[PDB]
Amino acid sequence: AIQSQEKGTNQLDIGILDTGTAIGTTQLEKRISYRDRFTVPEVLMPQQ
Amino acid sequence: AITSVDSYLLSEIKPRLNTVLENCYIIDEVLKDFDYQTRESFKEAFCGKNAQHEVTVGFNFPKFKNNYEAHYLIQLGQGQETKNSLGSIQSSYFEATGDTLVESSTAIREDDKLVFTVSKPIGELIKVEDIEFAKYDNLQVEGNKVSFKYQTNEDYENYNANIIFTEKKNDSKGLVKGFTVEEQVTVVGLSFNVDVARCLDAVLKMILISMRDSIEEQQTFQLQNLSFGDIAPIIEDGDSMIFGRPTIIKYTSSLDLDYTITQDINKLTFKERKD
Repeated sequence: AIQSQEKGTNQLDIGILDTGTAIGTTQLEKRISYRDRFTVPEVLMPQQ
Repeated sequence: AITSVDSYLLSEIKPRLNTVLENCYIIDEVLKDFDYQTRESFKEAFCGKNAQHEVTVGFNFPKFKNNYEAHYLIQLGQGQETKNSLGSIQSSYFEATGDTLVESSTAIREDDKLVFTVSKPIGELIKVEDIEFAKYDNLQVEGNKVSFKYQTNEDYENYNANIIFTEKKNDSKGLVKGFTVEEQVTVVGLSFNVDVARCLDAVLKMILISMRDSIEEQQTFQLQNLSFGDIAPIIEDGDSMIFGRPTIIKYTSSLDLDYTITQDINKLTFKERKD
């Protein structure tokens, strides 16, 4: 499960940057670790 | 001649950086002091003609996303006026002159003279490579081409010379009014890998060293000084930090404007008086 998904944009001298918070909730017995990675094939995101 | 330091920096950096990254020998010479690991990783990533990864350079505040694997970032910085001349006078010219050009030109035979052709007319001839024309050669410039006596020099009919000269714009004359400006420009390399940033900074230093032989900054942007900042995390809000080490470059240039003169004396009216 995933919630609060945010595409926070910061415009800076280096350029634009995409960073935001998304809150997720797992199943039982699963022990996630720091800097684990997830990918959602179903959901597509537009970029230019 | 108003000076745009940023554009000059970009134009000098891009082809020179590409050429430096083209070959491995120069890069190995540059990165002699670095360890094997970082040196070889950078060479694998960026060095070579067939490199898959590539660096980029551009100005600050681009509305588009900018590649943060390896990039050179420029911003204009401060400026100050340091020295002035009397009446703000810098120089006087009889013929309007533009930029200083260097052109290769093979010698040619003309019925009385050996000559070199050039792309554009000549306002003033500074130097011909490895030549010191004497009175006998009677060096003369006639618009596009420069010429010297055929007979005693006939061994050199195809001399592969090159020429440093100046463009001609107009026959008018005027005064140069302006001052000197001491300007600071900031350059920083960006990379999420700190070692890549270090190597990028070293390459930047080398190309700055190499630039000092360039005609334009030899004539326009003397007194180059450098200053380096500390390695700092540029951004922390991403999934991974951006690391960069800003560098400050200083230059001295003469902002000036040509003030034309329409007064030309060609007659004299020396007459006495009576009482």
